[PDB]
Amino acid sequence: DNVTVRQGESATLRCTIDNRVTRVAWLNRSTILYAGNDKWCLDPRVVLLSNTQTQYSIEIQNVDVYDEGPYTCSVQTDNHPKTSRVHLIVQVSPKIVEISSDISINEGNNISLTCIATGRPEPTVTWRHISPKAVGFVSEDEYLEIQGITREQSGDYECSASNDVAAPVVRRVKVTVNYPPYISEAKGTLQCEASAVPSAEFQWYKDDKRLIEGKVENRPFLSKLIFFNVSEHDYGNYTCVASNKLGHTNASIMLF
Amino acid sequence: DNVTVRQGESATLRCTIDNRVTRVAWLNRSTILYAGNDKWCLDPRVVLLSNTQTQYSIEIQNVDVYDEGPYTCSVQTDNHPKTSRVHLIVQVSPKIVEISSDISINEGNNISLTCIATGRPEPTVTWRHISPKAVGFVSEDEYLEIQGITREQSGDYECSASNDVAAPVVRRVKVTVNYPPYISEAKGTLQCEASAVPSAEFQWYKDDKRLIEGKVENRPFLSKLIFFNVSEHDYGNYTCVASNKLGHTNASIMLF
Ligand SMILES: *[C@@H]1O[C@H](CO)[C@@H](O[C@@H]2O[C@H](CO)[C@@H](O[C@@H]3O[C@H](CO)[C@@H](O)[C@H](O)[C@@H]3O)[C@H](O)[C@H]2NC(C)=O)[C@H](O)[C@H]1NC(C)=O
Ligand SMILES: *[C@@H]1O[C@H](CO)[C@@H](O[C@@H]2O[C@H](CO)[C@@H](O[C@@H]3O[C@H](CO)[C@@H](O)[C@H](O)[C@@H]3O)[C@H](O)[C@H]2NC(C)=O)[C@H](O)[C@H]1NC(C)=O
Ligand SMILES: [Cl-]
Ligand SMILES: [Cl-]
Ligand SMILES: [Cl-]
Ligand SMILES: [Cl-]
Ligand SMILES: [Cl-]
Ligand SMILES: [Cl-]
Ligand SMILES: [Cl-]
Ligand SMILES: [Cl-]
Ligand SMILES: [Cl-]
Ligand SMILES: [Cl-]
Ligand SMILES: [Cl-]
Ligand SMILES: [Cl-]
Ligand SMILES: [Cl-]
Ligand SMILES: [Cl-]
Ligand SMILES: [Cl-]
Ligand SMILES: [Cl-]
Repeated sequence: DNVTVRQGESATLRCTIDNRVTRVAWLNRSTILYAGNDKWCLDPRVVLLSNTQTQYSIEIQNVDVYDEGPYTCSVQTDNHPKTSRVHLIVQVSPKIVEISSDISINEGNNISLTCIATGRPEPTVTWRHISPKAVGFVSEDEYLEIQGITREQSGDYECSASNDVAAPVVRRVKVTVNYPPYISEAKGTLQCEASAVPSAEFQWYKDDKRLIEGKVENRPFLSKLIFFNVSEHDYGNYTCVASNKLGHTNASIMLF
Repeated sequence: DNVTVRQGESATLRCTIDNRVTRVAWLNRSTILYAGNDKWCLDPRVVLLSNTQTQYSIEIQNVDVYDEGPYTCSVQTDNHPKTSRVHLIVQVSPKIVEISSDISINEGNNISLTCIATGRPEPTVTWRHISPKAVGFVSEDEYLEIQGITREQSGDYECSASNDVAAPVVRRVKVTVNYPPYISEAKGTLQCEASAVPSAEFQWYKDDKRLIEGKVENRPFLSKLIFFNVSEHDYGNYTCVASNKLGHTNASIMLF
């Protein structure tokens, strides 16, 4: 009375008959598939497997989703019309179709992500935070909304669509939270270290001079000011400056 | 005067001579490699490439690290002994040999991880936290030590050894920070949700009954108590209990 296949597989529909039966046919909601051994429908996927005195069965190959529905087996038995039906159920692997693109905001702003997934049954969609601190799910919905976002809430967020039709599927969104720089380290060959998003752009100063080379070894988070010791103007109070889209800060360093 | 090869490659040592030269030889710190065309050493890796009036060169195949050192070319020129030397330098890809195994402590305890890496030059070793909040490195040393560890400090820590000899190499340690459960959600079919490390073990109660089935749908972080509505003893004050190695907590839930 129920038969379930996955999209693309073949569905075999069976009907039990006996020696009281004089006519038999399969129908797809008034579209004749088979009347006896005669194929009425033009659907090339539909074939006949058996027509004995006990069983009358067909097969729908390469099953689609439109095929889902009731299929009717009509007979003429003892001059009594009789009807037996089967319900073809079609399943589809879950898939994420449209998911919010990568996003970059400033600390304190809001976000709203959407993960649109399809499948049969309609899939369960959940969001998860890719972070060591995370436990369970951030959202058990097709939506994820965060207000007053903080640096610790940045990182990847993973959508996951599931309906037990074979594998569950995922697809990630990267959330970047921007914030002005702050100094991580500063001491005196001579280096300072700053953390920022976007990455810090470093610039050194001495008595407000920019100190152009020939008259620095930089990283996205670290800047070294290197020079030979015990030399001309070997004075302290160098100022490390970390610049960024959202602001700037600094710290002064001595030598001896 | 200097020649550098990677371990396993071949090192070609050259010497420039002229028509004043009457003798010539290559030596490995008093071990004769070649005297003219005569191979004295038994090392099968050492071959002769040229012996013209202008150049005298050999080749050390499948170079090892013990081979590193000075190699001497002796000659007899104008009856004057002359000596020219070359320094073979051997490089080795960086490798992490021993790294602290995975570790699991309680929130507030200490850890100390060590990453022992080898290579030529002796590699630069750094630690990095695999977390969205991380910027730069946790430690620029072969050691990483954390006291009063917190949940947000858990997760993977990556060692990275580098010396620019081809690829840098990494190898991770997983730090798990245990903490007693706390309730994330509780409301009323009827479910509660708790976060813990190790994962929470759930148990429901009603007027101190344990409510054995036949007389619950559980997850490592979530527990559902399911039953038909509008029925016998359809009362509230169900108590969700989250148990763990390190403690336990609970919360009560109503129905209507
Ligand atoms: C059982 O009967 C139903 C209805 O009598 C059959 O359904 C029809 O199947 C076709 C193809 O499988 C569907 O067609 C297409 O239309 C869409 C636009 O809607 C178009 O984008 C496609 O390219 C294609 O042309 C049609 O919509 C669908 N109709 C209904 C009402 O579901 C079904 O195929 C029959 N089963 C078997 C096994 O023959
Ligand atoms: C240039 O001369 C030096 C020294 O005269 C040669 O060094 C020696 O090389 C051998 C093999 O390359 C080394 O041997 C081994 O000993 C270790 C234990 O230390 C053992 O575990 C190994 O299985 C192997 O038996 C030896 O230690 C090393 N000696 C020194 C002082 O470095 C070098 O090979 C010469 N170069 C060429 C190209 O012939
Ligand atoms: Cl997908
Ligand atoms: Cl922005
Ligand atoms: Cl993960
Ligand atoms: Cl992805
Ligand atoms: Cl960030
Ligand atoms: Cl910091
Ligand atoms: Cl950065
Ligand atoms: Cl910037
Ligand atoms: Cl390695
Ligand atoms: Cl423990
Ligand atoms: Cl990473
Ligand atoms: Cl690893
Ligand atoms: Cl943890
Ligand atoms: Cl929480
Ligand atoms: Cl858990
Ligand atoms: Cl436990």
